[PDB]
Amino acid sequence: IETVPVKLKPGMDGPKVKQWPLTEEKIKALVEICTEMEKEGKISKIGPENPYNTPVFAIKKKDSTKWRKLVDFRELNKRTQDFWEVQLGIPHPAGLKKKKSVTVLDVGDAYFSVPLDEDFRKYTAFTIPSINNETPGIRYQYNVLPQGWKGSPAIFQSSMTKILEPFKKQNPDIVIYQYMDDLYVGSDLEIGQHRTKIEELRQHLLRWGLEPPFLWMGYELHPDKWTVQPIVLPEKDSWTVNDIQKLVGKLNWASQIYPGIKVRQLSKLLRGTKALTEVIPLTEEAELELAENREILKEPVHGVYYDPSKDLIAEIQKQGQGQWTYQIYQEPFKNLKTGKYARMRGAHTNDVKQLTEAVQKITTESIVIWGKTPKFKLPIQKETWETWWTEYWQATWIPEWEFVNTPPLVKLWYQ
Amino acid sequence: MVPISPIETVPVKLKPGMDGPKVKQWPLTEEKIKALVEICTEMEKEGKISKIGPENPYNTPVFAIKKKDSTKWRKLVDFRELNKRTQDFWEVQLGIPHPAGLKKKKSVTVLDVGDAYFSVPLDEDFRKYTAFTIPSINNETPGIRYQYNVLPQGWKGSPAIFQSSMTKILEPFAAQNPDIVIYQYMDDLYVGSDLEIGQHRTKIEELRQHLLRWGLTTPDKKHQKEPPFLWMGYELHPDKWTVQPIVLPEKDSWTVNDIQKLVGKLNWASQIYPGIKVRQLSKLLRGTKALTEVIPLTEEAELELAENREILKEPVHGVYYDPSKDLIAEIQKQGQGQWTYQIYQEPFKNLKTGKYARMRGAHTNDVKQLTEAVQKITTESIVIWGKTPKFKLPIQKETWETWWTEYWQATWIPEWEFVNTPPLVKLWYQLEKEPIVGAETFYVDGAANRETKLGKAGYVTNKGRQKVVPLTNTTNQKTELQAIYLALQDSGLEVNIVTDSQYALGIIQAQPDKSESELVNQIIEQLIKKEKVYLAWVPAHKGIGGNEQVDKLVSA
Ligand SMILES: Cc1cc(/C=C/C#N)cc(C)c1Nc1ccnc(Nc2ccc(C#N)cc2)n1
Ligand SMILES: NCc1cccc(Br)c1
Ligand SMILES: [Mg+2]
Repeated sequence: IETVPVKLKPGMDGPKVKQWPLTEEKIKALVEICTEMEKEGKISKIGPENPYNTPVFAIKKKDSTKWRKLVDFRELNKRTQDFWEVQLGIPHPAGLKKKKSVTVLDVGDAYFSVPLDEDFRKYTAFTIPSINNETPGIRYQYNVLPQGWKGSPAIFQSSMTKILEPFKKQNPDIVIYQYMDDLYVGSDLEIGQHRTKIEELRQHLLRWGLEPPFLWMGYELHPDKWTVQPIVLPEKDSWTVNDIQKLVGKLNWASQIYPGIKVRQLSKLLRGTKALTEVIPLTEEAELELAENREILKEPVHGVYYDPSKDLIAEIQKQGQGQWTYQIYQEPFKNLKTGKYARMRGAHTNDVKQLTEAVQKITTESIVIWGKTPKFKLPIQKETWETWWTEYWQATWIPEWEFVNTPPLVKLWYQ
Repeated sequence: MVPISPIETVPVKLKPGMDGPKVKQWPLTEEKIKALVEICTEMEKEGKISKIGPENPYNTPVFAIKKKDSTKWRKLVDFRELNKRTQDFWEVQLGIPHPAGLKKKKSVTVLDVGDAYFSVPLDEDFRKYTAFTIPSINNETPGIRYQYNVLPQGWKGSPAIFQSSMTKILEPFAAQNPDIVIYQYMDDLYVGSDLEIGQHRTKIEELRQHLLRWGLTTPDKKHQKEPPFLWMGYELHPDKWTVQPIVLPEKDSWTVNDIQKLVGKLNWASQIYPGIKVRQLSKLLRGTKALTEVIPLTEEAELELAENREILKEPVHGVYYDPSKDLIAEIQKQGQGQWTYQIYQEPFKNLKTGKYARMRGAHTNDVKQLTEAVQKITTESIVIWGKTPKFKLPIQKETWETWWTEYWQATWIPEWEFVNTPPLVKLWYQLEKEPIVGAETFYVDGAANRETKLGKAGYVTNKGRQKVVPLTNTTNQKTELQAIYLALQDSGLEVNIVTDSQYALGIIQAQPDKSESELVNQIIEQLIKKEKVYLAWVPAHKGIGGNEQVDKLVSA
């Protein structure tokens, strides 16, 4: 009810980010949402003395027909002070990633009850554009904590602890973690038990509020069933020349990760200039090198540790037939997590939808494990991604990304 | 008197840390000084400016310019320095409407709002920064000191503040009359409708009365400007639009700067004239920018100009947007990385046209370029119409399927249909996913000495075929490609090729059909002739037989 002082980083201006083009359907949805928000005092119209801007668009959350406004505060988030005044941070709960079920709740609506510092509001400016620029875009700024700004969970944090006090006291085994507009709630119960404690949790926030449009929904995760990817080699009875070349290639690649991988015995087997499809019997020496390589690959990689002072990088490879592989790391060859996807819903003829869903899943996994989002290296042309990703986005945060324009040879090794 | 609503002032600041201007007033002729004192006395009675005392420490220079072929001087306050110190504003005019997104109108009336412009007061705390001085006659008295009370012409903030003040005044009228459109440009309001002529003039008179609430008077003697409008390089008519006339000069010899404005006219023309091409004429501007240099036109640039002249021989027109109908976009390939398109809702009535040009790059293919053109049209269409058009594309459905399922990147194009108008985009070759049984296996290698730039490229095969070729003025990367080319040239219709070149695989896995490198083009030409090619990669320097033999032959 009383403002927290907020400033930008030293020697740093407000965002001046261009609004990207919006479809007719989204413009209309945003006009209706914002007209309602304005009557509720959440936002106010601004004049031309405010030169700042942040893009806005609209999404449909996963399994609903109602539009949600999303503001791309990425630039504002970079330029906003860091928030360590009461807390150096919320030490990321390492137990969250071991619950059998973790549900994600959109609690962003609760932020709208806290006024935003009067001197900072101008920096939250945004524009609803009009088709063909036929009328001036509608300019607003926030009067209350906006969804998607990093300061909102930080400023609301004291109020959140208090609302959850009774539920924490009564269900002490539950792990509750807040990231931006999301609440992650992890338990070890069976799904019906779980769904009912989740609904229990909702009650406390309807209770405190007295209505949140997207508080009812629940995205169900199972991090204990999260599968990984060690490096495995084929098991064959007949090896062709081609088979052995692919094996030596993969092993050469693995040797950058694992110290003692050897290929010299296997590379001997290629001696001669044989047809690619000719079967080569393995020598005893080769069989032994192969077996010892197999043993090495069954152990964890050496000297791999997460460093919170460094960014997480996520790489993704398109493997074909709806399958995607990805690795998360901070230093080359020191993977912190690898994985694979194939489940990509209603996207069997749409690569870009599949990739956009992959990005959101990987980002969710990153939040649960480390409490932050990775920087993606996307196997896609920038113009294709920028034109389409907002049509399949269902998350309330947005990660950073760059584009890969040269085909990686390592695709072959994660397949 | 009738009270009038005051116009809320916009608060204005200087940039952080800056003070206002303190610029010396230039000395003026007794003739100029007298003119300014008259102009300013009248402005002062009108309320636009006020005399100020000697405390105000700021100043901006004022000039008297002879309005050509008249004895009348006019006042110019030079705000360049204050503009450098004034804050940034939100500017709304950055995106101008495109005519092809406008809607048909029966009537469009123009209202003059030039007097409105100085009804707009200037923020009181900012006025001190607008101070200016009329010098006195013979410098024998203090100069007459004034400041502005209204937005000055030439001040950085006047356009945005005027536009936002007018928009706020007009908003209730527009909201409560959804059957009209209002657009402000310079000192005029344009009001369009589909109403019957009498209803339309009634809405006009109601808008005049609404504007009176703020004391804004509009000239009764209706505007001289009437449809058609010359606007922003277009000609707007009630139900059609076009670009203003495109005339290409006859010239015996062309300069850099001439070519720049030719390419200028042609780009402007390309939004309604189908098929305009500019690649060869833009090529003449490669690299150099000595604006008076004469450039001989290539035979290729002369042909392109000639074909453009033919296209521009006759006027064309665009139609306006009908929201009740779908948008269709049709694209054609033109050669040398050039693509042209038309957007329409009924056949043969284009809303607009356009072109897309290949990005500078080392290697390319038609499908990627087609894909990029589609995303550009998609994006432009969202801006103009708020929706994606349906596409008609010169690529078979099966070609597309094969491309995107096998390409190493994610890629997508929205709902589209094949149009069978050549030249068709197609896949010229596709590598095998598995080694070919019964095909000869070529192990290739090349290497070069980086000091002397001498090298070798060659192969050996499972049938004992061998070839090494000595090369001069070459690099490791060139020799690796040469070796692959030799294997393609000397093999049958089906071939397995084994290479250790990550560089060569990088290129081939990107599936170019055309390259900047003539060596890669030669490889592409060979690939097109084959029935099956399997390309295998192995790491270098490992004892890989076949590779290990021809590595020793070419690195010797
Ligand atoms: C952008 C714009 C420029 C001018 C005028 C600019 C100038 N000068 C006049 C108007 C009224 C508008 N605004 C809109 C909005 C929607 N449809 C239209 N259609 C439309 C506009 C003019 C003519 C004509 N003749 C026909 C249809 N105009
Ligand atoms: N150049 C005059 C003209 C007349 C009618 C329609 C169009 Br478009 C252009
Ligand atoms: Mg070599």
